[PDB]
Amino acid sequence: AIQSQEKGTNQLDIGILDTGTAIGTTQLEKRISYRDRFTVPEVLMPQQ
Amino acid sequence: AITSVDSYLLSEIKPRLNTVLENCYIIDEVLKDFDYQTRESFKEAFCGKNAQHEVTVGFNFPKFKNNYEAHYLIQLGQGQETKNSLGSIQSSYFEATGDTLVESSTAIREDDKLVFTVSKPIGELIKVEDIEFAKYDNLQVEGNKVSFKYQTNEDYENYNANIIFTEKKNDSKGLVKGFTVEEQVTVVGLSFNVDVARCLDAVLKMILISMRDSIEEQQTFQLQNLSFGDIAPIIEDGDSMIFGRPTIIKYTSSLDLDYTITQDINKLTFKERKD
Repeated sequence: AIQSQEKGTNQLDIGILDTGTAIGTTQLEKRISYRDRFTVPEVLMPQQ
Repeated sequence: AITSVDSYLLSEIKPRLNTVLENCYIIDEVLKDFDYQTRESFKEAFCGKNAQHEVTVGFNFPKFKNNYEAHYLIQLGQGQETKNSLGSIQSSYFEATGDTLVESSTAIREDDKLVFTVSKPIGELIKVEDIEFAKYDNLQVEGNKVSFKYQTNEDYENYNANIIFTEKKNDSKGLVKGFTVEEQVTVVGLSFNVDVARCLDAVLKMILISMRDSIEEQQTFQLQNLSFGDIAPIIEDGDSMIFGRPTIIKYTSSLDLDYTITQDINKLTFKERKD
């Protein structure tokens, strides 16, 4: 499960940057670790 | 001649950086002091003609996303006026002159003279490579081409010379009014890998060293000084930090404007008086 998904944009001298918070909730017995990675094939995101 | 330091920096950096990254020998010479690991990783990533990864350079505040694997970032910085001349006078010219050009030109035979052709007319001839024309050669410039006596020099009919000269714009004359400006420009390399940033900074230093032989900054942007900042995390809000080490470059240039003169004396009216 995933919630609060945010595409926070910061415009800076280096350029634009995409960073935001998304809150997720797992199943039982699963022990996630720091800097684990997830990918959602179903959901597509537009970029230019 | 108003000076745009940023554009000059970009134009000098891009082809020179590409050429430096083209070959491995120069890069190995540059990165002699670095360890094997970082040196070889950078060479694998960026060095070579067939490199898959590539660096980029551009100005600050681009509305588009900018590649943060390896990039050179420029911003204009401060400026100050340091020295002035009397009446703000810098120089006087009889013929309007533009930029200083260097052109290769093979010698040619003309019925009385050996000559070199050039792309554009000549306002003033500074130097011909490895030549010191004497009175006998009677060096003369006639618009596009420069010429010297055929007979005693006939061994050199195809001399592969090159020429440093100046463009001609107009026959008018005027005064140069302006001052000197001491300007600071900031350059920083960006990379999420700190070692890549270090190597990028070293390459930047080398190309700055190499630039000092360039005609334009030899004539326009003397007194180059450098200053380096500390390695700092540029951004922390991403999934991974951006690391960069800003560098400050200083230059001295003469902002000036040509003030034309329409007064030309060609007659004299020396007459006495009576009482």
